[PDB]
Amino acid sequence: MKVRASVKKLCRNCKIVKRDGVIRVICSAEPKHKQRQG
Amino acid sequence: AAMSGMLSPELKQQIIGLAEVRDVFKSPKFGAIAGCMVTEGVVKRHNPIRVLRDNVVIYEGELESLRRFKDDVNEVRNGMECGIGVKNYNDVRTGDVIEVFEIIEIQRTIA
Amino acid sequence: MFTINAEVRKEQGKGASRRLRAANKFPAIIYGGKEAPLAIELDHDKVMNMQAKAEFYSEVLTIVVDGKEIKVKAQDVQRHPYKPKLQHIDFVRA
Amino acid sequence: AKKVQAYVKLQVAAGMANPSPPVGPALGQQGVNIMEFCKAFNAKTDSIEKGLPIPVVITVYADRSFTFVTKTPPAAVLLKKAAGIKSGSGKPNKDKVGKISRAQLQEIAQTKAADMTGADIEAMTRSIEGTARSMGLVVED
Amino acid sequence: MLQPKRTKFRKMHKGRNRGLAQGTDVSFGSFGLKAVGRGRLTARQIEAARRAMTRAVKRQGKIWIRVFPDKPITEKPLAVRMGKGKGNVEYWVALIQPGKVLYEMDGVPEELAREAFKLAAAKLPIKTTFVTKTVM
Amino acid sequence: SRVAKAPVVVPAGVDVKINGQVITIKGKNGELTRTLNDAVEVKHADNTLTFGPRDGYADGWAQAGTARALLNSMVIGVTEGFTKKLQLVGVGYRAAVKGNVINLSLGFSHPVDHQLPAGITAECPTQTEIVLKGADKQVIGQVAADLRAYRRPEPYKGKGVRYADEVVRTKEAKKK
RNA sequence: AGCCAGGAUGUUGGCUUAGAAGCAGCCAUCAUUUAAAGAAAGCGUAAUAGCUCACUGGUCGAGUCGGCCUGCGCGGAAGAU
Repeated sequence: MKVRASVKKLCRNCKIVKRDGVIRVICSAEPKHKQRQG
Repeated sequence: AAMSGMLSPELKQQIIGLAEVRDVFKSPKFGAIAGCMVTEGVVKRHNPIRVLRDNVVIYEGELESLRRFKDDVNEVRNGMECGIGVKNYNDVRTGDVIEVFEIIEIQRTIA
Repeated sequence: MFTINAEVRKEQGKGASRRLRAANKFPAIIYGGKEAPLAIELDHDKVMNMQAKAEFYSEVLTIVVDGKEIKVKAQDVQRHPYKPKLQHIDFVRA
Repeated sequence: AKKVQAYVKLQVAAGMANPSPPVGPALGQQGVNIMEFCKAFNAKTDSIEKGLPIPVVITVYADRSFTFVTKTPPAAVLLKKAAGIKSGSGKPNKDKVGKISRAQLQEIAQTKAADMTGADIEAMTRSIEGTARSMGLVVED
Repeated sequence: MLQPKRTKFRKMHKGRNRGLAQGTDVSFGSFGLKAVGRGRLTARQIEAARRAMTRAVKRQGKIWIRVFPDKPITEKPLAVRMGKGKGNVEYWVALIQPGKVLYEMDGVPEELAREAFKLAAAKLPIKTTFVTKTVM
Repeated sequence: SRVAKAPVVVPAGVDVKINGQVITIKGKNGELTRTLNDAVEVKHADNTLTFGPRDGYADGWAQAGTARALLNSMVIGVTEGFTKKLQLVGVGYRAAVKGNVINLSLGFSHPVDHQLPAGITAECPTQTEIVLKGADKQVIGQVAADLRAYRRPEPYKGKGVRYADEVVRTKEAKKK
């Protein structure tokens, strides 16, 4: 998964969630859309 | 494998540094020394250069002598006063910019 | 048609005017004809919603102050530099 | 209009004899004989005249060869012989290109044996006109 | 790149970016981009944002440039002692205050106006916001 | 909020005994006893159970929706019982059961023996199929994840352990 | 927002076309039947596709959607005894 300061919803199948003290991007459709440290 | 090696491709012509020349000086050996100020990157000795004026290239060549003061250093960084001269270049005019670029080879594979 | 609630301003100068902006209000003036200039305070959030329509700056406005309906028209509006906000508006008796 | 499992339509023209380079084995992989395509197509279609290209459904599961019945051609193929120019697209919107009248492609559109959308005759008149004006023609109707 | 064709003088002092802006609204076009933050905009910065808005819209409508550098800014090169005159002008900048409209646009939808100015806004150093043509 | 507002219903034979925050649910197939968070208040009345918040808590309604969903899954768990069907795929993948332990061979150098905790019972009707069954929605999910944890499918072919409702989307092998 | 369905006709859309029947290409982006369905949304085929989506019916039955102003916080945030 990519990791970078800004995170954005790429496709409609992506979803923004909040785990611990870090924002993440969960995308079931495309695993390339996974992101950290949002 | 023998075939793949045979290939000689260099896919990079990225600029090493870009510099603008001002206040030309006269030299006996090269015929001219163009005072320069590097705005970006690092200027090197044996790396080829592209001399252009008003976005079109007036002249082309490879540096023979890179000399600042009497030091004659082989490398000059950006925003440091620099000096330049080359053979077979007759006319030095202010406002033009010289683009130096390194040459690298990507290499090739067969398929 | 446009009803705006208003009140007479007690104090004047920038000192009072800057205090009104922190309290979600802003200064104003009504002039024209034989009647003298009157200092007016208006609500920020109420006037901001009304001015969004194009009919605010064209049609005649009826300001209510101290139980008195005075008909005026909008002349000039000083908007805030960058934020979508207001500073002061000039009204004309008509 | 039934289900999946072998329902396909492709051709080059009705007048052709099914040669190899235009279609040949590139029609697909079925199991139905390509020689027998020149038997039941050449029972009905060749009987009078073969002007325009015609597609068709397969409908085969367990038994030997194709059991289908042929249907009508498209409306695009009617824009060449009985209308005007064959292709001449070029730049469709830079100029008027060509043209079709109200009487043209009226009696030709109703030559379809048995297939339509809706019972109204006035509805189907301008339904088949839909394939026209796709190439940037003018409407004089 | 935007720069003066001629000037009365070669160089200018540092000055300051104190005080507020003048042009609160878009006079020429319909929609535009306002400067929220306080700073300066170079010739390359002004050039870069103009390309991105034009690249998104392709070829339609019109773009007005309300700003312009006007101010020669010098720099001193490396391995040089302090003083010994003033440096040479590497680039031109504009003093931007809060309230300045930077760019404008007309003859397009409001949806694409947000997209073009958002891409242009990212190239800018200072914070910016969308603005609409207010009547009167 | 929207979940917790709905009353959950207990069928005939289901005894619900509430000593405190702990809730014992029993029925036909097994017996479970969870512990609530303490933020939620549960009320037993008639043939149903109802949930809601309590004063002096920030979370409030959001915890009541879980407390319903945990106790609702227990009602289906004790009476009906959940099922998790995990099929093996590919060459040299066989599954069997010997008592409480499941013996699985996922093409490894040694056989993998997985112990089933609690009262979870399983059976293999087909060699490539495994059918898990249990009265807890917590344990049947967790135990099913442990079987898939040994062999996670690579999506070039789709071999290995997968769930029945899961879909494995494969891709091409690129080019030389 | 879930769930049970439909997902079309001109039309396999003419086409500088080997092949195109929506897709990097071509162009307009018009036009029938219909509760509603685009010459158009896609993981993506040797071409049919297999499938799902915009849009719409039934089910369920009361709030729901995301811009604006603003307080205090979150990631961005890795240095050597």
